[PDB]
Amino acid sequence: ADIVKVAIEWPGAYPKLMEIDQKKPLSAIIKEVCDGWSLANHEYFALQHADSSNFYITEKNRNEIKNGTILRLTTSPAQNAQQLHERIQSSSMDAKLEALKDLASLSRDVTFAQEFINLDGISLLTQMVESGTELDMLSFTLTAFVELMDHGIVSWDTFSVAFIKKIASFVNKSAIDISILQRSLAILESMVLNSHDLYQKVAQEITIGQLIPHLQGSDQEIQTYTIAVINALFLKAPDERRQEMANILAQKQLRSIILTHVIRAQRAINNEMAHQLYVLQVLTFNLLEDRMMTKMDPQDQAQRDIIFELRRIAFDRDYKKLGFINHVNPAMDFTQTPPGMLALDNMLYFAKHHQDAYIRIVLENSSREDKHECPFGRSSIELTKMLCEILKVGELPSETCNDFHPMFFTHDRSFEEFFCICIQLLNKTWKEMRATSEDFNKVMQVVKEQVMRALTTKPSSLDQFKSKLQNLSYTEILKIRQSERMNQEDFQSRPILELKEKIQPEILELIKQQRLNRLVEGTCFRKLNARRRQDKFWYCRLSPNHKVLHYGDLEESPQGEVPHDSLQDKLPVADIKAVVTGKDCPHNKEVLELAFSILYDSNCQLNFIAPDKHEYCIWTDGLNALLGKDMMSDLTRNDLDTLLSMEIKLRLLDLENIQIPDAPPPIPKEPSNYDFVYDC
Repeated sequence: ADIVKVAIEWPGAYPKLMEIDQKKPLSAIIKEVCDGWSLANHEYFALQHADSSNFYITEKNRNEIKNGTILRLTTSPAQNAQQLHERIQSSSMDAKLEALKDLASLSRDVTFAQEFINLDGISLLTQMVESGTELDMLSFTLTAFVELMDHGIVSWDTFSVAFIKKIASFVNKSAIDISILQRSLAILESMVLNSHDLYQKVAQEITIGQLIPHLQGSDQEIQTYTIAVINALFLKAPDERRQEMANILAQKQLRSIILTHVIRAQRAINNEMAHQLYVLQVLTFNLLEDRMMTKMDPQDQAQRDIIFELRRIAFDRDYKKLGFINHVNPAMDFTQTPPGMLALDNMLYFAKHHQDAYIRIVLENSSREDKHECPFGRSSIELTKMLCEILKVGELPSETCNDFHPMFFTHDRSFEEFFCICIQLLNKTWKEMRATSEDFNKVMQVVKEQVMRALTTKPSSLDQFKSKLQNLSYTEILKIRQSERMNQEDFQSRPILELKEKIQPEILELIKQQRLNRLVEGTCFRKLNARRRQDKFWYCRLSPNHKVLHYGDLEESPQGEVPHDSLQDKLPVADIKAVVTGKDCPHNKEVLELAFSILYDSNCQLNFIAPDKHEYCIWTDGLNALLGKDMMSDLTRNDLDTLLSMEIKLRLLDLENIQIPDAPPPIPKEPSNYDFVYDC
């Protein structure tokens, strides 16, 4: 279709109508136009949309050619450029002002960004910034500047460390408008992301004391900003430096602020922000992996002072009762990270935190010679490390997740709370198991399960999490799972099995109907590299035809829905070829498991992100149905069989409490009496 039909504008006319030969060039038919329009130097005139923000149409944007509207011909983009390189580059508040609002818009332009690099837009801005007499329209300035630096073509150094100090003032100024100082921040943290020196002197441009009130501002956005900022703050430092860093940090009762304006933010937290928080958490955590990484020198004494006086508090070979792995020197076990020194720290923590309950435990099992004393050094390091990994401390997330644990904010060392709670439930369920030293691991394992399933609670409070300790079941859980298993086994009995297979297809069908509903409702989608206020999130709906998806756009937000229609709206469905998952979204890692690329006409396709494995299966399988394909996540089969179960229960009812014929009695010969017996 190397043609496109169009109605066409000009100041002072009616629409020239071009079924542009697309095989005819941009500029060839451009001159066709402009000299069918007397626009001398036809090439001095570029084409955007006549309509909204109207970005020019290049190979890609002319790949972004469409039909059904009218377009904006105007000066060349570099022509436009030098024009503003007059207007904004003039102190003509009219010219600078209007053209500047314009340029702020344009700078979504990355082409003219290249062009304007070449008009040295940045020198212009650095000027208009460092230079405007107590400078609004400069909101446009930064706006542009932003989308430019965004375009990332940008090097960054030209923002001079001195001009950067100008920044440190702009921010150090009366906190500039949400727009203003916010974007300031944004680019700041960016330049941070670029290089060492940048980050360094950024610190040498900032204080936390600065940073603090701004987050104490209520704006979810402003917070989110300086939040991710401080995230980066810890991202780059030297631990040495970064120690003193964290030190002052929490030393601002920091978590209190967290609590009040964020945790106690009823006005919820940008899943953006909240994600940064996910992160922040991770960081705060890994800070300490160091000690989790720090092993031991058993031959040393000072540690032995530590451990003896602890035992002594716990009391006041000589360690045999103390049920380590080793009673001559369990210190070797802590020349092993995980946890190394970490577990010793923890025991000290439960102690000074709960010397009462602490020594209570100490003598609890170190006393019983049944099969239910506890392997103390063993259990200790066990819990320690198992946590760590269940946490995966020392790790680097991605922008992956927007979720967290406020319980770990319900104390600064809210871990050590978790630690001791774990030891509580630990001996507790140990005895719910009345376990013995071997099973321990599995115990731990199930313990992990426990906590996992306890963290399946997505709890909020360590003490709500003790309410969760309550909510626990010792073994009703394995009951639920393997019970579904064994009932499936029973129903597999032959005569029981018979109609199972037969109906199970349309059982699945029912599934598929609901799937139909689902795909019609349509869901959000987190895009890729669509951070920084692009609809990374983007939702969906669908025509009951099922045949043109009517998809949409969203954002990673605090509160609720935001179904704002996008060009991510409409697409004929059955044309679609298929969908892949994971790797073939081809570019953390865990999101691969939620990555899946819907591919259709040859490359017209998209990589894709589900909001959950639920939604993964949801789309995957509903799609399967759309492609007449079978559904996969045997969660779906779980359903099927649940459905199955009671359904055929109905059929057990047909002969309730009547013996199961496994060996089916045959069909005796049909009596030839078609002289029937009784009429009917």
